[PDB]
Amino acid sequence: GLVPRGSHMMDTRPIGFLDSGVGGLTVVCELIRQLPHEKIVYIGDSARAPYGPRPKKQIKEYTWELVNFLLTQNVKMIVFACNTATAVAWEEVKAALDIPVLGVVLPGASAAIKSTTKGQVGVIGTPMTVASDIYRKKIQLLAPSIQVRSLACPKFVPIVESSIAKKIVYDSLAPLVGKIDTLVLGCTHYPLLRPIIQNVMGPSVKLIDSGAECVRDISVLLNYFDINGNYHQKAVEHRFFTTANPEIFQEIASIWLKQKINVEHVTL
Amino acid sequence: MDTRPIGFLDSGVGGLTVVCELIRQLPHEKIVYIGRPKKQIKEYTWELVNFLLTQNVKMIVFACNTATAVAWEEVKAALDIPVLGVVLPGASAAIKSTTKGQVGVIGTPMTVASDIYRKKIQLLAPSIQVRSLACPKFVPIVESNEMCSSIAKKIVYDSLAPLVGIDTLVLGCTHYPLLRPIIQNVMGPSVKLIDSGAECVRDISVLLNYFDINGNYHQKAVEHRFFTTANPEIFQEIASIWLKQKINVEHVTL
Repeated sequence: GLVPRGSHMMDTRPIGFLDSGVGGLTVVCELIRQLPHEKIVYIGDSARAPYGPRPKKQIKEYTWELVNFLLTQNVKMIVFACNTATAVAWEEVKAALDIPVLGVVLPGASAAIKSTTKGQVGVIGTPMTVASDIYRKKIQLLAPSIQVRSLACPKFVPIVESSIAKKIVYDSLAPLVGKIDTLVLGCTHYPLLRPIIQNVMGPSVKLIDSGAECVRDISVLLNYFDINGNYHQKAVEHRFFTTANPEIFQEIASIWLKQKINVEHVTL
Repeated sequence: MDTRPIGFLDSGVGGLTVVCELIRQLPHEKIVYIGRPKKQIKEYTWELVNFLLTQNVKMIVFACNTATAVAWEEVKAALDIPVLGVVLPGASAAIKSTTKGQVGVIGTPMTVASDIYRKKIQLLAPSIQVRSLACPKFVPIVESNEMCSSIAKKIVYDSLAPLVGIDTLVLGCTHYPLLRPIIQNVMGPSVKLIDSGAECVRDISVLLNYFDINGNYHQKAVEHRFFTTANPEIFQEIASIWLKQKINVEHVTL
């Protein structure tokens, strides 16, 4: 990609995102807001969700299909937005690919480590993510002495897709109130409930948005690897794929991205 | 956990300020620090890199700005460990921090002459305006704060006058951050100052995570090593003051 009226060539490839559903779209929203000039290719494998309870073998197998589909789309980078896919095959995919491979869990974990005051970290997410305990594992793999308390908030995802909402958050986070100094939003759906969560936890707790942290890593890594696009070139050629139920996918997508986005249904 | 030290190379001693930034943001990481035509500066840099590699560093940071301009990309393409300079991160921060796209940059005659800052800024964001000033009068002062502020203001302004009245100023020299308060004053309150060294340390964090080479978080690194090819005496005095702790240096002959 030659810069118009310019002299240098800049990468024109898009950044790829894989997920077993629509939650990852919030990481996509963060990308658009921070790096408006970067193209996106999103593949949501809802047809085989939930990944969570399935055997590692299948998860590795499904993840790779998502990876290869992204590669056929000529992506310069791949972002894991699915917690289970990240826990099971993120490591091997990253070691094998020739392009940068990132996840959302890692930067959220790291930011928690760097932001805690007394060493009391909280993690809220889905029963599955809390069940895998992946955030605590990543956090403690780097700083084993950090105390991590993880709580499932099963009413959160439904609320995302009102005074009742307020009550629900207050009751769901109650067990955490006053017991931590840092809280990881361990579900990509939760960034939409941030203001209420901040209100329930009080000003004494710092909120860590894993998706935003991840998007910050993307910015530094694109530059580090010299695959950044022209900063003045607004991007719009965004591709969205799903392996199932495109109707609701477009519903949720159009809403969060605040623009009618077009979803393409595909078969892997 | 990778207990290896992070390496820092410098043509001078100003890079010591990036080290300080490292200590402040990453108290747990150990440090190994060591601090004319092109081909010559290139070779000299390689010798500095060779030294750091014998010290078993897991990463190399170019503190100096002229060294970065001259050999950073060459060394980075040739090593198996991460390598970064301060220019790109300063460049990237200015672009994100710029309001009207009017960015200025001050540094050493050598640094400005290379025009590395406008080049990297425009390389990422081609339509951003960049004004690069020269300040050969700004030499490393140990405790510039001990000098009467009104004296420093006159001297600072005397070099930064042409630039007065750009919306972002990049500190293109590693020891310039020691003169920040004055620079901030002389440049007025509507000029956001960019500290390249500090932006670099923020990048270091991302890359230590990316390459999975973070050190042990539950301890304060206390085994840093400072080397110089020159006057070890003047060096320790400078370093002890900037790091607010009596550090011990070792003279080496490259």
